[PDB]
Amino acid sequence: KLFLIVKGELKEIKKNIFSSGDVYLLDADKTIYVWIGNKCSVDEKTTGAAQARTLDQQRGGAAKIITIDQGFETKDFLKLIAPKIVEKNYAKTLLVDVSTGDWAGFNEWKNILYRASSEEFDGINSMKMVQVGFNKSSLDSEDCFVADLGNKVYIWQGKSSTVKERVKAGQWARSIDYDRAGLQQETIFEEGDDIEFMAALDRGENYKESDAVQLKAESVL
Amino acid sequence: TTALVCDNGSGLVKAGFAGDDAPRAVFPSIVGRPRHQGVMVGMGQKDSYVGDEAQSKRGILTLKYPIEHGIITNWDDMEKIWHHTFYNELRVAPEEHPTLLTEAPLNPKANREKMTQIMFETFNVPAMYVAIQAVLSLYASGRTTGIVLDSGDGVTHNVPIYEGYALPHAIMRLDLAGRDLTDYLMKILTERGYSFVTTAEREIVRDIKEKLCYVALDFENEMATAASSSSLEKSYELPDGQVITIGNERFRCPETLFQPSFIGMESAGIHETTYNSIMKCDIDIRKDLYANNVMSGGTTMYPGIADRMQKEITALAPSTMKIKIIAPPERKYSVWIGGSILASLSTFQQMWITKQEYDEAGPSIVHRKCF
Amino acid sequence: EDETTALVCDNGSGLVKAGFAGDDAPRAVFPSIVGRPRHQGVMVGMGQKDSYVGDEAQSKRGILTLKYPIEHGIITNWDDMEKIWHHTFYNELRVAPEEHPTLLTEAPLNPKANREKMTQIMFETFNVPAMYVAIQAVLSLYASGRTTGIVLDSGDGVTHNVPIYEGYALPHAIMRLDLAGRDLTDYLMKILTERGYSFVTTAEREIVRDIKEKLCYVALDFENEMATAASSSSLEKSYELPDGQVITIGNERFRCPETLFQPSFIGMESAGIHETTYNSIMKCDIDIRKDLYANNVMSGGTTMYPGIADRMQKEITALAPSTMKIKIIAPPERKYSVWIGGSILASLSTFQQMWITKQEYDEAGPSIVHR
Ligand SMILES: Nc1ncnc2c1ncn2[C@@H]1O[C@H](COP(=O)(O)OP(=O)(O)O)[C@@H](O)[C@H]1O
Ligand SMILES: Nc1ncnc2c1ncn2[C@@H]1O[C@H](COP(=O)(O)OP(=O)(O)O)[C@@H](O)[C@H]1O
Ligand SMILES: [Ca+2]
Ligand SMILES: [Ca+2]
Ligand SMILES: [Ca+2]
Ligand SMILES: [Ca+2]
Ligand SMILES: [Ca+2]
Ligand SMILES: [Ca+2]
Ligand SMILES: [Ca+2]
Ligand SMILES: [Ca+2]
Ligand SMILES: [Ca+2]
Repeated sequence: KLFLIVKGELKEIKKNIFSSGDVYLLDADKTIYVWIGNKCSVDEKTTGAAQARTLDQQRGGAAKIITIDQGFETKDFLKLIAPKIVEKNYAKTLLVDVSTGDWAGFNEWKNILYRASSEEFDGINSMKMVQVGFNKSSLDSEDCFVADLGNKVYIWQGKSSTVKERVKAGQWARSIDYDRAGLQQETIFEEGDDIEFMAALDRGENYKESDAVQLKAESVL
Repeated sequence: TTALVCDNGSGLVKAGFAGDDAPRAVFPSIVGRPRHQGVMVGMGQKDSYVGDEAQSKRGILTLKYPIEHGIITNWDDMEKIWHHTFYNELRVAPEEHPTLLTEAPLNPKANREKMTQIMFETFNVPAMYVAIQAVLSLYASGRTTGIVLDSGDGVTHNVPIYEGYALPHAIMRLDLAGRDLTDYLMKILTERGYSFVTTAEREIVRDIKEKLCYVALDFENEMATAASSSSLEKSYELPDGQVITIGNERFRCPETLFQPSFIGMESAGIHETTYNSIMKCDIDIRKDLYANNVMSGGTTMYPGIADRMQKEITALAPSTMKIKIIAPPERKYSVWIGGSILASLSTFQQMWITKQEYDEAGPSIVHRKCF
Repeated sequence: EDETTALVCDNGSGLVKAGFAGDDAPRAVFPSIVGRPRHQGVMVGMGQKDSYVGDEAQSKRGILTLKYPIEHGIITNWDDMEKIWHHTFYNELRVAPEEHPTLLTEAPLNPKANREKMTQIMFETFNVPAMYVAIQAVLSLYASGRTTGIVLDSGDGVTHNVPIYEGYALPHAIMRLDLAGRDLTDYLMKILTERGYSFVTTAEREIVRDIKEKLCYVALDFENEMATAASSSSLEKSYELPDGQVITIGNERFRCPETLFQPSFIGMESAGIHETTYNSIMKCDIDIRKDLYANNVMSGGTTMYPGIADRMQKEITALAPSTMKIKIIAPPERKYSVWIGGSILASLSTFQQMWITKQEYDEAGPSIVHR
């Protein structure tokens, strides 16, 4: 018996057209072969090694499981397929490729920019903060702004704002820190020496730093 | 519904959802308590801190490792950690998500039973499974039989597995790993003039390790090359615009893995422990183990460590052995990856331990489950 | 049908700043002074009154012995303070305090007994429904938009450095200097006397306060500015008295506030505000000093001279290491920053759970104020 590996299940093939971005489980009664393409993904690798253990468990436990990396086939094995047939293509992956960082909201993070203005409401408690566009073009000086960067939180205080506006900006930035695990340090920029603040808008909304070596969950195609 | 995976590592917790290709939440498995007690009154601090916030507030807190050396030893702190993972890091209610935990090799039955008890009675998880870290790493490599070298933050293990089962007579534990390496890099840097006293400066050293250090192929020649030339030096810029030059430290630090004598340990290097474990296995399977040697953990990430391990191992093994060392690029978190894959699989769902079964047979049901 | 409005009262060393919560400014500002007759011969007829407060006391000196209850930010005479508060509530604000929660402000390092006495008086003599005591510099920092920084509060009779981390003052690192606006007025008065002019009557002292608040400034480099004022007329400026007479003042304009940096000018053996700011920062944990240098907020009436921020940055940069980021914050509303912060604090909806109710006072006595 021969099966390509798809998601977690086994799709039966009887044509021995071996591919390089996948994994195939070959069934011989007392020895189970699993062949891992040189260009497949982890899920395809590990589903093979899992399925083989379920099969040997069903079989009372007397079968031997032979893992074999591509290009390294043993004669014992190759003499079951052939009276070199290795293609280049794949069967898909089941993982969802995420990128990650210091906070779990990472791979979907867009940096946010909010505005706070007391001109529209009376009292602090009535005030609200409104998302504006993540761009220098959205900065007025009559009011204050807060940039949620995930890693960090920047505050920009306009010279022509009021105490109430800066108090809301602080409140909101400390709230962001509170509601998101790990520490998100608050940095206040006064209008005038605001180089790094504008520099962050210049890094755009889709800018996030992570270190943490990123990896890709699919064959190379 | 979507299942949860949590690798309770010795120094970092890696948690995330089943199906993702990486742990979404990674944070230090550390809990700090005020050290002068008068700061929970007048300066208004909370009773305990977790992870990043605790380490930041090092200095007014005593930090303790619930899972120092891989085995959980404080269930109050472990509860704080897990609560943080579910509610603060992942932002989910664990009663709606099955939870796969990982355990260190040579974990006591009582330890795993208490883990089980705590998950069900304190977090109301619908179902849970506990797996062995090295086994998830092995499966992730694409293999079911091999020997894993798992080097993490506070403890390092050699683990041999045949057809999916660990061999506890031959499982090897060594109390040297990344954290001792960071400490040693700090010591030998301070022996050149550089000083790291602020909390920031102490985290800088962990960064230098992870970014600049590498494993020398032959320690003698590499030490000589650094002594006679400057080809091997490399520079690291501190925050404050001052720059640091680091030279032989880059490879003296990780060499401790092979020469524990560097930090005053009387013990064996990772190559030797791999050898002693393999020889302590069934005589018929040693060939298969030599040919399938998987490396997992954060401390197996130094460049050129695969080469050095093969060298020292082939020098140890018989002349006629076909030796191969497996270091997949995803090995830092292979454990977690395994859980994520395994929990998503269709064959696995039959193995999930439900709350009903816990109610029926007590906490010992967890022993009666295969991978 | 409506809700209730709260009172804010900053009991300053030289001025009382009182008003309503929500307003952008204190409705009432008056001298923190209590005057009592020269000798009993005066109050016979009644005739005269037992005592006078604030502006009227200033208006009636010579028959009154004048006293400052809060001479140094710490209240030292509770009868005179009661007269002050009474005047605040009934005369200036025109409210019945049984109808308004009352937030008072206190100096840094206020003795607990002192604050308990403040509490007893408010509840037992004014039947306040609720009261809260806040620390002046903390309200000042809050008004700057911050919960962590180091405040320099220079007022009428006392100056403080107060470092604050996460909203709590660090009393070990609090620095006091018993020099402030009034000592500067007195000194300016003397140095003008040394130019021909003669100020000695009380009305002439009010004129001197005006000259100070209108013409004085903080030299960035005192040696150079003295030289410029001595070799030309660039720095001279003319001030018209009420009778239409003009006078001309030159180096006086910056020798007066120079006292803040060189207390020796008024015969004080002490260190200027730059030095004490530094000494305070040094008394804090090494981990926060970076933040304190980055958030250095100025509050009080005597931080209003122009160019005091530039000078402060210079002198602190000379004191601190070369690689520190120093930032001096001088909010434009700092003359009333304390009060405004209080106003905002009492406005807050989150705040109300913290008001100390009369019920809690009757039940638990005055030490509840510490909570
Ligand atoms: N590129 C790298 N080189 C060397 N060490 C690294 C690298 N990346 C991470 N580490 C280290 O790996 C260790 C953590 O390994 P980990 O898988 O978390 O083990 P555990 O989960 O048992 O604590 C840390 O000491 C960290 O510094
Ligand atoms: N623009 C100014 N320039 C110089 N001094 C000023 C200015 N405005 C106010 N002052 C001084 O501020 C002092 C009072 O400061 P304040 O914070 O009100 O002190 P307190 O809390 O001690 O009452 C007065 O001495 C006044 O002369
Ligand atoms: Ca078997
Ligand atoms: Ca594929
Ligand atoms: Ca505005
Ligand atoms: Ca506006
Ligand atoms: Ca946080
Ligand atoms: Ca990825
Ligand atoms: Ca681990
Ligand atoms: Ca004041
Ligand atoms: Ca008045």
